[PDB]
Amino acid sequence: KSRLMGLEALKSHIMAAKAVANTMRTSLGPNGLDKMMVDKDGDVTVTNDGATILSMMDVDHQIAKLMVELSKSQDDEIGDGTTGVVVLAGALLEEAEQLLDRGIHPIRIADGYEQAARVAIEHLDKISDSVLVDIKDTEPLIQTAKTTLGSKVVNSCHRQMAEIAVNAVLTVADMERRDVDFELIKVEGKVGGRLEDTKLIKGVIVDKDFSHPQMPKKVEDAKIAILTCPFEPPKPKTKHKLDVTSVEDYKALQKYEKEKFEEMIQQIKETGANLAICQWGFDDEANHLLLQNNLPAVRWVGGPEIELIAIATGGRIVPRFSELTAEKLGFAGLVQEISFGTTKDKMLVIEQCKNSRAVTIFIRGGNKMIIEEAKRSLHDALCVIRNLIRDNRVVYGGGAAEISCALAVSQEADKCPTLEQYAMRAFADALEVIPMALSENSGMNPIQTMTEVRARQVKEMNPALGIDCLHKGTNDMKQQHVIETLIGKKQQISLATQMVRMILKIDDIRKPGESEE
Amino acid sequence: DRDKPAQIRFSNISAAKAVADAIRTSLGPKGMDKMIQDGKGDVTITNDGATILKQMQVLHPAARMLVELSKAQDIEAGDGTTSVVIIAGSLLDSCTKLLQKGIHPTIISESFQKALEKGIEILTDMSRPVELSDRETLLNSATTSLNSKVVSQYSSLLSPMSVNAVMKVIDPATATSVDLRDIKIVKKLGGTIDDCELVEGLVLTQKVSNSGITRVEKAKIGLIQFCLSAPKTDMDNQIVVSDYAQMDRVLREERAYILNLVKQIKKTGCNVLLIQKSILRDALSDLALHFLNKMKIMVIKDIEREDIEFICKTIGTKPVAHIDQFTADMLGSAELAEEVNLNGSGKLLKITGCASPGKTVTIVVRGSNKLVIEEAERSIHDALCVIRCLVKKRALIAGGGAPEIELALRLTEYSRTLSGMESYCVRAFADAMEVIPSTLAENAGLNPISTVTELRNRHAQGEKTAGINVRKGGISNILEELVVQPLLVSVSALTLATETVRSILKID
Repeated sequence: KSRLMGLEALKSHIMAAKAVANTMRTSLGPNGLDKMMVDKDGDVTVTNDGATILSMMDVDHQIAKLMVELSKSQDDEIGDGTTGVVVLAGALLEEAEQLLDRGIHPIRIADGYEQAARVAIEHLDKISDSVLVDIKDTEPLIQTAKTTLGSKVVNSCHRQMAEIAVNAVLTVADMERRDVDFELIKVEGKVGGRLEDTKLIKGVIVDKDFSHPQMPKKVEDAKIAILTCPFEPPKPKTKHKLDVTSVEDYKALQKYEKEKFEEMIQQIKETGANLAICQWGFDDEANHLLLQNNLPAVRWVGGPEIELIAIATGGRIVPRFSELTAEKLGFAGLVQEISFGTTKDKMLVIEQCKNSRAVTIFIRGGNKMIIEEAKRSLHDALCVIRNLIRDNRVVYGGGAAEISCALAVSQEADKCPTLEQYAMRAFADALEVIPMALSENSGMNPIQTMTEVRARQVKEMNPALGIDCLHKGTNDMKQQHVIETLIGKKQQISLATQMVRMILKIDDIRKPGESEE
Repeated sequence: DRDKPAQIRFSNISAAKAVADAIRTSLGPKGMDKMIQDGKGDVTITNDGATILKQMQVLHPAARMLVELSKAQDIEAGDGTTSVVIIAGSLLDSCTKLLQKGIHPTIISESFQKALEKGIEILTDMSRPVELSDRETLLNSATTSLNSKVVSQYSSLLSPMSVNAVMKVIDPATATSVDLRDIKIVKKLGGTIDDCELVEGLVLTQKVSNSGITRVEKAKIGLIQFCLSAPKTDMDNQIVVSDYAQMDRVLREERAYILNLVKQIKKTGCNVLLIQKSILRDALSDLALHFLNKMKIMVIKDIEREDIEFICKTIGTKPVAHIDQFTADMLGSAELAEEVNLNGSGKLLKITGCASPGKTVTIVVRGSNKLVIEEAERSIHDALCVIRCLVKKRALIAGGGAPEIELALRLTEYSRTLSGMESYCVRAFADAMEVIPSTLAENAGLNPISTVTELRNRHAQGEKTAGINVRKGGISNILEELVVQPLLVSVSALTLATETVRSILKID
């Protein structure tokens, strides 16, 4: 191989980030442009999301792999904050290289950013450190999900999605725990729905429906049979399927499968559960016997999902048929197969209200994109909203804070005799590309755009107003309501600057080539 | 498109910028001499950018401007001509940046002489005014500036001679600009630098008299802008060339005419007669002059018609093409007209006292040899320049590139306070300052990026509590070691490059 160091890999570092960041900065925010990206599979994927662009790319260098993975943290953490943490991380390389080109040792410049990254997250802290609860936040949450839902250019009427994200996150991620929890959110949805059709179903909705319409379409409260028992082919880990080759071999195959399921559907109904949800669900033959014994019950369920009806419903667990008892049953508030107005999206709700241990957002859309549109819309809303539900901390974004952060540090730079003022400068100097690149996606002069806000930030001494993130002509982060969790505003910084630092401490590269992913 | 000009500009940019660095190697005396092959194919070793500009040069247009970059600063302050080249490439970098940023070269330009007006104030804010009316203050200061410079030995001796010759061309308490205009620097081959002397009427080349009085007091100074030779009808002579007989009667004509005009000279009269060269004439008949000094007029012959223009203005002997233009009118009245052959070699007509416009000051340069003569010539001129630096621009400032370290950080924030899309411009504008002391810090040797970072704080703190201090070449108060410069060398350096860049920015 070759050890590639000095400007050699320093290029291989500064090289990869630029191709990466730019499609992201051209896709940056709502003004960010929607990029069709087609696989080697020949499949169009339109990506205005840097993370989705990151999900779409893997660019060859180890950092370009990690940058895809970098946003995923804040994408998991904060939701929104995916694109900005990367696009600026490459701008530091621009900054830093010139700074090394200024002769400033790489570890010197490497350190000053993080060194100046304090005020970066620290100046943010001063904007809104506020905290509110669910019914309070729901207005800031929809106000933030004005931006976050609209970050996918779908917020319209979707305060429905915001408001169901309000009560979704607090349920799963408590304001007091201050621990990230999306796990008990049950992501659910189906193609063919609407953006305007979206639901938060506090219980679990199973795809399967009643085995017959002749059997009632309502199972009463509770009394659900949670079981692993075969009513169709069992499908274990490994067994080979042999069929019947004879006339005398065919007849008895029908009798036995009738004889056991009756007793089983009996015993289940005799166990006293009026919905049998079986980890191995019903064949079409078990359905009529279920109708013979006249019990409402569910067909094939995913293996762990029968646990998902054990956890979410508060029903104490019976693993299998052999153990059937009336004490441990599945619970449901109300069992209904529900059509939302698009029968293309049709679910049987196992309804949870009193004990709901998995909250279920149900998202809808006409196409695979449109759900995913609403999905990544609300999910990134969901996380910022989660961030805001724990502590409702916002800032006036889109570079209005980046300028105001660029004041202190670049100022504070020269306050210090230390070499890192140049870094601190270039630190505070690297901040402002976001409104710049935004104004470019916003289709305006990016250069005055930043300074328009600093002219404000002179006057303002605070982000409130800003430039146009929505291209709607009102220059605001305030009445335009560019409002996002100040947490995730600080998450981009620490992730961007400290990753680049770790990228910067390594100019030492053993690869067969220069940039190897 | 103007891209092709931008390319051109970038190419001009490409040319001019690498050129400015070559002087950045020579920036300061701590900056290093540069060996130069010429058409002679021989080495030329100078720390002097101005010559390195001139001496071997490319006539590339961007390079063509950069000689006048210094050559202005050459004629502006007489000094600081390295810096004005060292200020060049600093913005030339930043200007391409803005160009690379896509900033419009007008806007680039437009942002600068604007912000230049800002910087000079803060620059002047750093500055300390000295007393231009006081001869000794300047005699202390420009000396200290000479002490801030290399040339001392004669400059020490020649500081009083400079400052006095200056103080003699200082009428004003402002001391105006102290034009070197009124100064005539004369050299005499004999003598020593001690025999360099300030003379209050013009020391004139040689003297020329046949029977003419050796030294005439109260001298009416004539000038001949008229031809003393009889008109030339054949070669030089009023004769025509055919035979011996017909010409001798018009040989008689060449006779009387050259004498009469000569007679007419002393008949309207002069005690001294300025005579330019006879090549600076059509022709001047010597048989006339043979009779003209025979009229016992003190005379000089063969003087520069340009020095005449100096003589005309300084001692008030005005251009005379006519006997009528002799009365006393265009004739300077020279109290003592004599040539001094003394102190070794050389003879120079020395006007001692005169009727003269302004205070006419000529300085003799005598030296142990020609080279000794040559060496004190800058000595005065150096002093004379840092004088005409500081008398012209009153406020004194210390040298050592510190004010740049001081001004950058401020103009960066002033840029920010100015804000606007032009902030980045004025930012990059402000960002061209440290570059000069930066290379200078290497020129003394340092890491400026390490060192200038700190003075920048020092110059954030006291605005100057320290500065790159030439002997130290590093952080310390430059006012403490007294490395000092008039604002003129600074200020005169600013507008040129910026403007010249402001030029090349609009220039296609």
